[PDB]
Amino acid sequence: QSQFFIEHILQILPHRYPMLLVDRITELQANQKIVAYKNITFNEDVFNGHFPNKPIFPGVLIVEGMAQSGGFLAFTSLWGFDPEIAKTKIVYFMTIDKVKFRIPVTPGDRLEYHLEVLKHKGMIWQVGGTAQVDGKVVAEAELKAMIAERE
Amino acid sequence: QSQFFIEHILQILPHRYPMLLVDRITELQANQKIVAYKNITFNEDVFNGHFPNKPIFPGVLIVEGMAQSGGFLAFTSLWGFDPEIAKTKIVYFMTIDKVKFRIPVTPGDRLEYHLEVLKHKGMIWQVGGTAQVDGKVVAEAELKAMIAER
Amino acid sequence: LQSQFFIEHILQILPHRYPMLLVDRITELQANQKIVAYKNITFNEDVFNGHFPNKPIFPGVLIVEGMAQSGGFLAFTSLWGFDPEIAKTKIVYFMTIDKVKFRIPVTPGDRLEYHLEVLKHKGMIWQVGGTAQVDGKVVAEAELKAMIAERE
Amino acid sequence: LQSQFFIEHILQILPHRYPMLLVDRITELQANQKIVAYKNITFNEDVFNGHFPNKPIFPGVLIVEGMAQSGGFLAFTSLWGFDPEIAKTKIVYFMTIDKVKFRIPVTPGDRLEYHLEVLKHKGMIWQVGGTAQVDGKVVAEAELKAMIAERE
Amino acid sequence: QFFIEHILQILPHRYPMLLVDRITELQANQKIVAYKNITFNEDVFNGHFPNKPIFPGVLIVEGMAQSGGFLAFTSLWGFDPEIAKTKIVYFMTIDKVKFRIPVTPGDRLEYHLEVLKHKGMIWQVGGTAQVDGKVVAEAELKAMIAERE
Amino acid sequence: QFFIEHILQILPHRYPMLLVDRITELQANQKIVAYKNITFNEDVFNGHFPNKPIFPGVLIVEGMAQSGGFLAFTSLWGFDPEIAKTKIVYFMTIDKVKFRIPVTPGDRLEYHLEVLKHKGMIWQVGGTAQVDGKVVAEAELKAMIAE
Ligand SMILES: O=c1c(O)c(-c2ccc(O)c(O)c2)oc2cc(O)cc(O)c12
Ligand SMILES: O=c1c(O)c(-c2ccc(O)c(O)c2)oc2cc(O)cc(O)c12
Ligand SMILES: [Cl-]
Ligand SMILES: [Cl-]
Ligand SMILES: [Cl-]
Ligand SMILES: [Cl-]
Ligand SMILES: [Cl-]
Ligand SMILES: [Cl-]
Repeated sequence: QSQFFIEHILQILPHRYPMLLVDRITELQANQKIVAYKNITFNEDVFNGHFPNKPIFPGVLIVEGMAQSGGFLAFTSLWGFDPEIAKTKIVYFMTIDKVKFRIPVTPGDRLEYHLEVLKHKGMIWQVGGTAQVDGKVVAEAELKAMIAERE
Repeated sequence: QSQFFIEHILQILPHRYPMLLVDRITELQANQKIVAYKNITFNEDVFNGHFPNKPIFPGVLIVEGMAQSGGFLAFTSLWGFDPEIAKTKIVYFMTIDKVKFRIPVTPGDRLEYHLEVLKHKGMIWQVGGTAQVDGKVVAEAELKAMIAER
Repeated sequence: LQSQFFIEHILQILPHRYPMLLVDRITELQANQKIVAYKNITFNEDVFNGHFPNKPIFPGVLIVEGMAQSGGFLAFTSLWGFDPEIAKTKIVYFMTIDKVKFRIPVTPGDRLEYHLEVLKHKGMIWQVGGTAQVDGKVVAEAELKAMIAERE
Repeated sequence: LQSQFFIEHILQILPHRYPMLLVDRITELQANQKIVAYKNITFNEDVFNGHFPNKPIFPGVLIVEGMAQSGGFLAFTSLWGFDPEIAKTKIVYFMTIDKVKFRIPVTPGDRLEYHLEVLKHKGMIWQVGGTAQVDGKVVAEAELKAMIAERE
Repeated sequence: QFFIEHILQILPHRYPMLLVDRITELQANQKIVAYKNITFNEDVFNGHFPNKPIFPGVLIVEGMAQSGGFLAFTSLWGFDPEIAKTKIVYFMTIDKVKFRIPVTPGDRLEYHLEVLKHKGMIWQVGGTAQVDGKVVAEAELKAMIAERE
Repeated sequence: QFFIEHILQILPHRYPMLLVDRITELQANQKIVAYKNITFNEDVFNGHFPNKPIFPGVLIVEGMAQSGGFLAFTSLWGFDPEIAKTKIVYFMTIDKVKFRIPVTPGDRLEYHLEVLKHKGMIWQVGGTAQVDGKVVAEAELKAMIAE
């Protein structure tokens, strides 16, 4: 498939509350690209601390959401849509590079992740791309993550 | 103003985390109507329990977000954008009627509140309308509130 | 089928969890007819952080929710008795809410008593109406229709 | 000096806030002698996520903490009456806890009643003792010595 | 030495009431040395207190209890997740509690408990909580180990 | 040393996004050594991951940025809570980050940051995060202080 909803995400990604930062996948090309998004609302606990009277979605959490998008792409490219294989996998950050934040992200924003596979070798996936709001680039990132069997 | 952001909503409504359920106001016509919305994301605490493995935005919180939008409309109709007067006012919701839920609301939805003034007599404000996702009606409700002093 | 049920039993019947399980105990239950339950109100609830600062008021919409959950417990047990194995495959959906009145604010230290009677029921669809009470006084009234559905 | 206090008044005297304000209402207060207060216990508390999964039990040490807070309220108001301005400059710090006994588990749906009495007081040092009760049954006992300290 | 993953398999306590992060020492029937890290990033500090974070004294005691229970359990049955699920460690009494120094974010809260006495399933433990070599609290505790249902 | 009370007077971050507990070394316009304790009793571990607590790599980086922020604030205006209270901090860039060892409950997460470059409100720092003398992460970042 090309479109996946929160139920599908919960079945593939190991991340849970308050660290599951992808809400919906709009397009997916195996081994190539993913487009997904997270809705940004005031009703998130991060906003209590970042910052009082000035809610700004943390830049590092944008990068995290981009990584989880790459991780969803990584897993399904490897095993397809298989929750039973998925439930015992974990995802580790290995590197982060060339990230630039251009526009602050705030409550009411639809934070759209666009990742493209730059290089992959087995469990090691290197993706790069942008986060977008209303068609504009708010962030750029390059990252490398590893899929690993939980032990 | 016509469009109000979270910064402005925080200065008018007393509601705070985890009970502020309006993120942005896109349309406002004094004494007539409001269009506002709240983004729905999995990263909300309510989804821990409603329900495990099946995230569905509570219907009662849709109604609550509709009430908050009605309240913002009422207050701004009376005083406009006035944070100082906002601190001295309470909007007490007295009744809720004719509410119907047609489509469930889930993480990834942009929950749009459409409310209009149905009746305004003195301190009493009667408002009603719909919640919409992607142009479709997901809920409807009528609500009555009283303006009072804090 | 007993008349009194405690949190451990409610937990095995209702699909609701923290922070949306708003019934603590069932005191009276009549299959297909009526239920009396309650939820204790304490300052130590996260909801009071934003409703409101320096003025804790239990949200009216959450009173309606608690009445629905009471109704749902009546619905499940009426249909299947105390059966955690069947209950576990189900969720509850709100269909309608009507005739709600908020008469008295609910605050920390209140014992929120839910009184619901069955107005109509057929299969999975249940219509209930009643009041929320604190120290024998009506704090709110509501009518609502809910449906029990497979979680698929 | 009143004998009944609600959450609004407790907030003005105690510095404790969420998730560590564990007294909801004061029912009796006699200066220098005693206090009867309570906290409602509900499933809708974060503490129950971890204590314990599938079996909600109110932590015994939190019962003690609530007894201490009731004791601290009694101590302060005995000396200054209901004085929010001065309360804001003072803090009750507990030095010792003794003879704690847990008799009955406290669960969601319980009204946890604190009964504290003054065993000894001289100036800022207050020694109190008593019980936590549910339905007139002693669920815990404790003795503690407190210190009315400067906040700065 | 036991790490968080081991602790989680023995104790039924979960967030926000698991208050032991690591066990550095354990001598069966004798003593335990364990610790909990204190960080500002804990929900307790929102209310205890605003503008002045202080780790609650009762939670220091809870951490000592949890340490004492871990000692008593592993003394009898060792590292056994299967049996752990069949047992309950409930605390009957606490006594001789003294708070000496306030515990704040940045502290490594170290629990030192010894077995004072035990007979059957009743275990009396006691000791101190320590930060950087100083006693911040002390307590005696009595537990009963029972069958879980 | 600067304690949490002092950290709160300078940094605008609050719970659950204040990820520095203590400042052990400060040298204006040069370097900072700080740390955060890692405990199981943090909300993030509920989702990262269930049954396997691992402190998020991105939050290691955030903790380093906040450490570098504290260095920036004080190098600019000294210990001045009055000025600090009007400001917030924006991430501008992140580069050359590598994670070596997972960070778990029980770890003392120590941040070492030196200034690479600064001009006005814009500060570029870089360094490492360490647990028990071992480098668990490297990073470079640029932040902006704003009214
Ligand atoms: O919706 C509102 C609301 O509920 C309350 C409120 C405040 C205190 C109470 O005790 C109470 O019952 C209600 O105040 C408001 C004030 C506004 O300026 C706008 C609102 O929309 C509300
Ligand atoms: O840990 C537990 C515990 O402390 C108590 C408890 C609490 C207060 C008391 O006064 C008491 O006698 C027992 O019950 C339990 C019941 C279980 O099924 C499992 C437990 O782990 C506990
Ligand atoms: Cl940021
Ligand atoms: Cl619903
Ligand atoms: Cl309300
Ligand atoms: Cl306990
Ligand atoms: Cl304390
Ligand atoms: Cl990571």
